[PDB]
Amino acid sequence: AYDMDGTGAGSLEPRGIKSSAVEKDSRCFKVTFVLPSQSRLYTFRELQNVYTTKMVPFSSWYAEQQRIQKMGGKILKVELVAGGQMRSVGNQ
Amino acid sequence: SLVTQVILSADDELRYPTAGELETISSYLKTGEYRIRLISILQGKEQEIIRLASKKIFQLHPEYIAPGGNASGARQRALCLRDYGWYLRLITYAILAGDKEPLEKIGIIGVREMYNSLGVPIIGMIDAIKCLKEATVEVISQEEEDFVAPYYDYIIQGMS
Amino acid sequence: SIVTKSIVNADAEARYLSPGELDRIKSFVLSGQRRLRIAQTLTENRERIVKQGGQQLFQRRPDVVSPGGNAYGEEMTATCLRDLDYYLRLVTYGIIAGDVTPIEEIGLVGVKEMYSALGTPISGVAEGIRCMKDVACSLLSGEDAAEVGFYFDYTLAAMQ
Amino acid sequence: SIVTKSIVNADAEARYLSPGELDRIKSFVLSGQRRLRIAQTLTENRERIVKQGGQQLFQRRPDVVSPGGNAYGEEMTATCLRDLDYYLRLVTYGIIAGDVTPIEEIGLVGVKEMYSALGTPISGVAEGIRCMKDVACSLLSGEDAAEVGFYFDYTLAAMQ
Amino acid sequence: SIVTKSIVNADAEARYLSPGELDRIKSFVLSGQRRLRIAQTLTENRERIVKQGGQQLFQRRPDVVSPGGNAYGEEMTATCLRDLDYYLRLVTYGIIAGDVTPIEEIGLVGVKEMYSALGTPISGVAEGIRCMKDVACSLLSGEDAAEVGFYFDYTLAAMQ
Amino acid sequence: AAVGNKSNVDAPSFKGSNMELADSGADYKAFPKRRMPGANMQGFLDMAKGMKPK
Amino acid sequence: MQDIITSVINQYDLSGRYLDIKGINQINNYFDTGLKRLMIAKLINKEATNLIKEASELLFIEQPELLRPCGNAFIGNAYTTRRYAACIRDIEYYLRYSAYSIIAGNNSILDERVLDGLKETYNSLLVPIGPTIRVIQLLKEIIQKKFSTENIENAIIAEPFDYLAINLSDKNL
Amino acid sequence: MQDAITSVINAADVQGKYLDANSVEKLRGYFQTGELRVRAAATIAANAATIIKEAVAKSLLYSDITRPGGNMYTTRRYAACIRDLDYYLRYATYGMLAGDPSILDERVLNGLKETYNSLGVPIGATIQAIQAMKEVTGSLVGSDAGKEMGLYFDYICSGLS
Amino acid sequence: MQDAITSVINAADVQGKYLDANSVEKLRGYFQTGELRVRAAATIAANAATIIKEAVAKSLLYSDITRPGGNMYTTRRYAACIRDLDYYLRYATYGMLAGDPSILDERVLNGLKETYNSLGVPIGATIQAIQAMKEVTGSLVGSDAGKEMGLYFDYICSGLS
Amino acid sequence: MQDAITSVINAADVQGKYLDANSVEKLRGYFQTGELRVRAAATIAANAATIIKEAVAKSLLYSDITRPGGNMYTTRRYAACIRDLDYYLRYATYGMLAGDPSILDERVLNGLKETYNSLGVPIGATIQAIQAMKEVTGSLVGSDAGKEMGLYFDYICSGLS
Amino acid sequence: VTKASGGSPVVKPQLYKTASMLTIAQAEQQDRFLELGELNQLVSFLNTGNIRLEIADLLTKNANIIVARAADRIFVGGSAISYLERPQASIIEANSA
Amino acid sequence: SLRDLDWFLRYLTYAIVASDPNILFVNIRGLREIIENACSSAATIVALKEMKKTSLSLFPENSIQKEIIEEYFNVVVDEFINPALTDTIRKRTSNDLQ
Ligand SMILES: CCC1=C(C)/C(=C/C2=NC(=C\c3[nH]c(/C=C4\NC(=O)[C@H](C)[C@H]4CC)c(C)c3CCC(=O)O)/C(CCC(=O)O)=C2C)NC1=O
Ligand SMILES: CCC1=C(C)/C(=C/C2=NC(=C\c3[nH]c(/C=C4\NC(=O)[C@H](C)[C@H]4CC)c(C)c3CCC(=O)O)/C(CCC(=O)O)=C2C)NC1=O
Ligand SMILES: CCC1=C(C)/C(=C/C2=NC(=C\c3[nH]c(/C=C4\NC(=O)[C@H](C)[C@H]4CC)c(C)c3CCC(=O)O)/C(CCC(=O)O)=C2C)NC1=O
Ligand SMILES: CCC1=C(C)/C(=C/C2=NC(=C\c3[nH]c(/C=C4\NC(=O)[C@H](C)[C@H]4CC)c(C)c3CCC(=O)O)/C(CCC(=O)O)=C2C)NC1=O
Ligand SMILES: CCC1=C(C)/C(=C/C2=NC(=C\c3[nH]c(/C=C4\NC(=O)[C@H](C)[C@H]4CC)c(C)c3CCC(=O)O)/C(CCC(=O)O)=C2C)NC1=O
Ligand SMILES: CCC1=C(C)/C(=C/C2=NC(=C\c3[nH]c(/C=C4\NC(=O)[C@H](C)[C@H]4CC)c(C)c3CCC(=O)O)/C(CCC(=O)O)=C2C)NC1=O
Ligand SMILES: CCC1=C(C)/C(=C/C2=NC(=C\c3[nH]c(/C=C4\NC(=O)[C@H](C)[C@H]4CC)c(C)c3CCC(=O)O)/C(CCC(=O)O)=C2C)NC1=O
Ligand SMILES: CCC1=C(C)/C(=C/C2=NC(=C\c3[nH]c(/C=C4\NC(=O)[C@H](C)[C@H]4CC)c(C)c3CCC(=O)O)/C(CCC(=O)O)=C2C)NC1=O
Ligand SMILES: CCC1=C(C)/C(=C/C2=NC(=C\c3[nH]c(/C=C4\NC(=O)[C@H](C)[C@H]4CC)c(C)c3CCC(=O)O)/C(CCC(=O)O)=C2C)NC1=O
Repeated sequence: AYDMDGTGAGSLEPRGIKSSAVEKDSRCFKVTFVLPSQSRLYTFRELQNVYTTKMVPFSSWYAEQQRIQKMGGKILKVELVAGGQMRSVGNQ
Repeated sequence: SLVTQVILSADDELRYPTAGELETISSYLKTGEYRIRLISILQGKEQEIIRLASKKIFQLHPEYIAPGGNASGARQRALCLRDYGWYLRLITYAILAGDKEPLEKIGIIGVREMYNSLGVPIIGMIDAIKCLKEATVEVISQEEEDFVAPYYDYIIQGMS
Repeated sequence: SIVTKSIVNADAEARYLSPGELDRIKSFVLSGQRRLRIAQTLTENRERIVKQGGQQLFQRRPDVVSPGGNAYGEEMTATCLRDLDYYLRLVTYGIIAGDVTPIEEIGLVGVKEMYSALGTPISGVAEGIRCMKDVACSLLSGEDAAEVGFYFDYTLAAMQ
Repeated sequence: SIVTKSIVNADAEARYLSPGELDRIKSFVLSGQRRLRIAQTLTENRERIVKQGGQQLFQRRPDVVSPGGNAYGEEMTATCLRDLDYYLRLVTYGIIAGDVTPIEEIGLVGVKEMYSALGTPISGVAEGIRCMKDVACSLLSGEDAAEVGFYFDYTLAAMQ
Repeated sequence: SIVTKSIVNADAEARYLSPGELDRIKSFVLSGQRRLRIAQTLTENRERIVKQGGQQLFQRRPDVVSPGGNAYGEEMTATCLRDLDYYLRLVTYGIIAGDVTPIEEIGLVGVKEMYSALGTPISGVAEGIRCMKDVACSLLSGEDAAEVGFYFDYTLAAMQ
Repeated sequence: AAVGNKSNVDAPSFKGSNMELADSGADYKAFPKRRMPGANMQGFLDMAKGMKPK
Repeated sequence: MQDIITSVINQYDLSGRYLDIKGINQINNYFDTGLKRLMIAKLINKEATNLIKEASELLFIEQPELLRPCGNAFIGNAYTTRRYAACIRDIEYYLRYSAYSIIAGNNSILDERVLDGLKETYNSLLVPIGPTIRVIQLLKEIIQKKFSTENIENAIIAEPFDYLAINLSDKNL
Repeated sequence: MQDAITSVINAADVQGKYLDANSVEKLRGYFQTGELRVRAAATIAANAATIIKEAVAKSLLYSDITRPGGNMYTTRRYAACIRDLDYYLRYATYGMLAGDPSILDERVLNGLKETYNSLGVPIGATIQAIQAMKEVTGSLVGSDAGKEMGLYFDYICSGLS
Repeated sequence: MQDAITSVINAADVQGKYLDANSVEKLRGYFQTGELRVRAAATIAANAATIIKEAVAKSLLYSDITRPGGNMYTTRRYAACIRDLDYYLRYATYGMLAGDPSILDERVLNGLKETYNSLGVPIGATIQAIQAMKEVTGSLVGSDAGKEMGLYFDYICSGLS
Repeated sequence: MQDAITSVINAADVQGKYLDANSVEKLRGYFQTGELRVRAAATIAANAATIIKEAVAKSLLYSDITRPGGNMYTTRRYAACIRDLDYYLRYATYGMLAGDPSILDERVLNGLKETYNSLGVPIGATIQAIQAMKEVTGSLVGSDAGKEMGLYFDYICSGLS
Repeated sequence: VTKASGGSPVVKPQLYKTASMLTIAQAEQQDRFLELGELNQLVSFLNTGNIRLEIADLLTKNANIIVARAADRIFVGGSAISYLERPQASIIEANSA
Repeated sequence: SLRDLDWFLRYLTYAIVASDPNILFVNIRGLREIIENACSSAATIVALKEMKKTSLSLFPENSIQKEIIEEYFNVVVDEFINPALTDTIRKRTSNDLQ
């Protein structure tokens, strides 16, 4: 279901990205960032634009924001376009 | 450096450094000054060594020095010693931060396409570093040159 | 049915069924007595629901039965009513399953590929199902006509 | 056109254009003199190609113009011929572009959604384009009629 | 070898190895010094043992090398001696293994199917191995010639 | 021409040679008819010259 | 993978017992040759690009067929330079994973990362298994040329290369 | 994935020899039919939907695979057919241009009869659909071009059998 | 295990109908080629050993599967090949007479590619041996008879792939 | 992504009218230069690496961006340049064939100057590299062809500015 | 020894492209019949055809003359063209140019 | 050396018979580097520019065939004197990969 079942350290599925997203979450951000690949010079793949602006969901913004810095990216701006704040029920 | 590899390698698993890794930082920091004492030995012999590198890279490869080769001319040979100076300067960085990243984030990653767009034969540069390692053995005693030996042949492995 | 996709919904989410899902499987099975009565009305009224269904279909779309229409002649007109007997049958399945899941994977998924590949005007067969809907809802009370008509218009929606 | 999608083909593949791609851009531009003559024939024959196009369309599909047909009445039938003037225009674009790329993203992509949403029988408009094709190929030689007719039947294929 | 089939013998019988089996594994390994000397003689005498082996083979069987023979011409005669180099090699294996088990599953099992399917006279290749045997036993003393010749004649027996 | 003239006896076919022209050698199998040595085998061909003449 | 140590510890865990002295004697034999296992590895990094070059010429000097057309058997030997480029690349791997496996003192890294599917992969591309194994031991003799006056480094160098040889064989006996 | 030129170059290369008179003799034979294959592939591209509509209506339209219980009953299952028949008419067009059926078994035939047995698709009705589809394809492209396009249809039918 | 007549009778029987004009139309087509298949199967029986000797010498005789380490090195392993190639040339003869490749997958193809992977037999060299064996078979029986016998060889090569 | 013919068809279509004399007048002007553009794109494909090697050595080879501290010091950073300059010489070749610079801003210009500011890439040295690359391109393709290929280089330099 | 096996399917690695070849594959990968532009692609290289083929035979026929005239330039020591060995596979033949 | 002066005549006469010069490009890119130690490279560029000078003896120039085969010779000889491509590397993300 959601990503906070009871998993933490020392648990059977591997220790990973745990987001505070509810059941079928409907909140999503509008993020903007550059993310240079830092791996094209030994792979020699084709090049793709690294400056992107896209709507990521609340269910997986934290994983994406945690990963964009993994590969040296810089986050220029993020906002919560869709969803409420301090909302107990209704994020579903 | 080596601590940076442990912080990074422990960070993609979302955990603190384990028992073995903290050895790898602790043992690295206890051998600290000996890298510091060693790099000052090499910095005082940079004019020592690159003069000896130009000895054998060109008696081995007179193709490059001759008229028509890339290194023909004064100003082409002028930077020729500069590339030795930057490489030797990079190795002092690698000898200090006890790993290969300063030899890899600089110098190694994409070096062939740099030289291939310059006309420098990439095989000749491999012998240049091999020449440079051959030159460092004379101004260095047997104790500490095998400390610096594995940092040289990584460059040769990186260039092939 | 409502039972099978309320399961496969909670199946994918790695969880059991909520009260919202189990108070409706409960609410559906107590509804099961009333569903079989509704499907029992359409079961042995297919003679009138189909034949009067194709009644208004030809009066509203004489092109499809006129010479050049897809259902022209004694042959195609028989198959012209055969499909209405199919879709009237699937509505009896959807009423008993409490969902258009039987109607979904039979007669709806990829229906435009079939009828486009048969030369049949897909809008024409949509007009046929609407004519059957007025005959079907005329056979039942208001509480039932909000269901039996309810499954036809879903078939109307997916058929265009 | 053949020039733009031979580029975007080789664009996606991270490569330049092969001889197979550049001997056809070459072969297409030498064909360009003959293409403008063919499109020039259909350009100022739209009065006959459209009006005789709707000639056979109503004789073959009197339902669409009869009372109840979609194109019923003096001031529609006018729009009934307007669409044929559209599709006859796009064929002139495809002949000069050497491809149905102009016809693809104009009048073909999502055409079934429009005509289904307008109540028009999409099979009927397909019959109209076929009637225009016999008038168009009757205006040109055999070497040209294998082209001008060639773009109509593609429009016939995508329009059903 | 004698070690592997003295095991698989006692393996099948659900028992360990008797003194009759273990006083011969013992007797074989003390024989191992003398076996390597014998195989060492045939190892770098293959130039003479093979070339003189095919010497007497053609003098005794000129049909196989004459026009129409299987080993006719520069090509087949080279392969004509290649097989003798094979079988001379397997005899060196049998001498060191102390058994024809290496010669059994290589060059002996199903050998008649190969040579019959190659058109080669199997009796002719048997004559070749006999000619190699006289050359081999002429290179060793009497105590050794009772062994090196001993493995050839087993190959002679199975090859007919 | 057949030249079927007379006295077509059967026994005693003799010897000599002629090697008549091929055909149909105008077809097109993709593989040759195979040989043997090369690489791995120049040693023994040169060396079967030794006994070739015997 | 598993080194000599972890392979030893799994040996005693399966039986669920602590490490006795026979277990520790196996670990001590690694710790003695462990310092000798490195300059074997350090010599390989200094001699890596060379040792592949002597292996190739020593290979094709005996297998000239590998540099020739394949015959109609569409077989992958070093026919073309595209074939030759990738075919030298395999000698990279056999020297590499046999270099780690010298340091681990155990062939656990070999079979799971080299042997598993090796006959699978070569049977697909029709690659020589015979010459492929012979080049593996041309490297072994070439590496043992350097450490030759004594003979306890020789058994260390032989163990990885000998393991690939026995395992890539279709078993004749 | 080899055409006639690729197969000719492969066999001439696999023996390490140049392109002799026999190898170029077949290549000239392929270039002679190069004009026929494009026009054959031209009309087949135009009448792709019409050919498949003609084959199914002529072979398996009204048989009881079409009725309930038959292998083609539901609309998803019927729609899979014309999707499925499109590949046979499409890949056969590729073989007709390349002049070599290597693309068929590379991308169509392998795991095909083993897949229909899994789904329970009737191989008997499938081949007759392709046979009927081969019959209409000879209508459009002509006789000899139909002989060429027809030569790859039964190749599919043979291996799919 | 069905021939052309068995397959025609099965399809005509499986619908419960008699042998109409279309079923007998194919049967007449099979009886026309009945004279060709026997003479094709006649010469193949005569030159069975000669055909297999020609194929192996033309495809995989001197390749390094033949040398040590290759898949065909030992005499037991070499002898298994010509035993193995005999079935392909033999069962293909049965398919050529029966006019239906049902016997091949019934008795040859099933568990075959799954068996060679177990033994480690190279499927690549196997198909080229059968392709070369198909090439010599077209030499003996002629062109059209080679087209018939060749039609079942690649059926083996397709499924064995 | 429109060529000269696509742009002419779009403007003539966007008013719903046929291709009059003015629309075909430009199309004839494009077909006249069709022979020049292919030969221009021919030699540029041949001397792609040579042109980029000439531009960097003539514009920014020895400047202190090349020396420690500048934004092209490290080998990854130097290698990114010739990778980066390859697109400018490549996409300019596409604009020279298509006769319309729509592909440049579609696939190169948008988010480009906004990207170099993020990385801190000097736009000043970039344009002079393209200007020097434009200068050598006029050497190969000639004067008027250099005028054509040069017309899209400064289009990149203008928008990238 | 490996105690499992994934199987070895027959795979033909790529060797080169041809103009008759890749355009058949490009529309193949997009799941479409080739269009009239690409049908115009496959045709006039076939229309190159015999021009390409005759270039082979005229080049193939005097192959020794092409190779020998290079031998006169950059090989001292008389002819030095004896080491040619045209059949490079050791086959008897099927046919020879 | 005669075997390779052979082969340069070969894939050219496979590139003419094929569509493109691509088969030459794959087998001539890193070729000069591999044989660079047992070969003076300039003793190849002389030999490769002798084949075009010899092969241009065959055709009436400024006819169509003269421009076809000439363009295929300079694809192999000029690209012969050209640095070899760098090896592509596939570094893995986590431990168990290789
Ligand atoms: C590694 C650097 C880093 C940080 C720090 C980070 C923070 C971060 N904190 C979050 C939420 C949150 N953070 C808090 C925290 C707090 N509430 C309080 O009253 C306190 C003041 C505070 C605890 C100290 C809460 C309650 C949420 C949930 C908000 C919501 O559901 O709307 C979220 C939304 C997604 C998720 O949690 O799955 C992110 C991405 N991400 C990163 O990559
Ligand atoms: C920190 C890592 C690093 C390196 C190594 C580097 C190299 C580098 N070498 C260059 C040129 C050159 N390099 C050489 C080199 C040589 N000729 C020989 O015979 C020798 C074997 C070799 C020198 C030891 C020559 C001849 C040129 C000039 C080529 C030309 O412009 O014509 C250039 C162009 C500008 C310049 O000289 O500064 C760069 C950037 N940049 C870097 O950031
Ligand atoms: C259960 C879901 C389902 C449907 C709907 C279905 C339809 C279906 N409709 C068919 C034919 C047909 N359907 C029509 C239908 C029409 N003509 C008109 O004018 C009207 C607009 C329309 C009917 C209201 C005609 C004329 C044919 C015969 C077409 C021909 O013979 O070419 C056929 C081919 C013959 C057959 O096997 O029956 C199928 C399979 N199959 C299914 O499994
Ligand atoms: C360039 C591609 C293209 C097409 C094809 C197109 C069609 C199109 N057809 C229309 C109407 C119409 N089209 C028809 C057509 C027909 N009636 C028949 O019986 C025949 C079967 C058929 C013509 C042969 C009729 C009757 C209307 C008016 C419908 C109404 O008033 O409700 C309209 C709405 C009125 C208008 O804005 O013109 C559009 C936009 N637009 C486009 O951009
Ligand atoms: C280790 C056990 C072993 C043996 C023995 C063996 C034999 C063997 N002999 C062969 C050929 C051959 N063998 C001969 C042999 C002979 N001609 C004569 O006149 C003589 C009687 C006789 C030799 C003394 C000839 C002529 C051929 C070539 C036949 C042909 O080209 O058709 C071949 C096919 C070509 C090759 O791959 O070498 C094999 C595999 N393989 C093995 O693994
Ligand atoms: C880590 C262990 C490991 C190995 C060894 C390995 C091998 C391997 N060798 C390959 C190809 C190849 N390997 C060769 C090798 C040879 N040709 C000969 O004639 C010689 C016998 C031999 C050189 C010794 C050739 C020619 C190919 C290409 C086959 C072709 O495309 O024709 C390929 C396919 C290309 C690719 O790498 O994607 C793989 C995966 N992969 C692995 O993961
Ligand atoms: C390009 C080579 C290729 C082929 C040929 C191919 C076939 C293929 N046919 C399928 C299904 C199917 N195929 C049919 C076909 C038929 N029913 C009949 O009665 C007829 C005899 C026949 C039409 C001629 C049907 C009905 C299904 C759906 C089966 C199901 O839902 O269980 C499926 C299952 C998945 C799907 O359709 O999305 C595949 C993968 N895949 C390939 O990659
Ligand atoms: C097709 C249109 C297009 C362009 C042009 C493009 C550019 C682009 N240039 C980049 C980097 C770069 N670009 C340069 C370029 C230069 N340094 C200088 O001094 C010069 C002025 C200049 C060479 C002319 C350098 C050094 C980097 C690496 C920056 C870094 O590592 O921080 C990057 C970061 C990622 C990567 O290279 O893998 C992108 C995405 N992307 C595109 O999609
Ligand atoms: C069809 C395109 C093509 C070519 C040409 C090619 C060549 C090629 N030449 C090679 C070696 C060689 N090539 C040559 C000689 C020369 N080469 C020349 O182009 C000159 C004419 C001559 C020097 C003047 C020599 C001496 C060797 C042996 C080098 C060594 O021992 O490593 C090798 C390594 C295997 C071998 O020993 O033959 C290849 C793969 N491969 C190809 O796919």
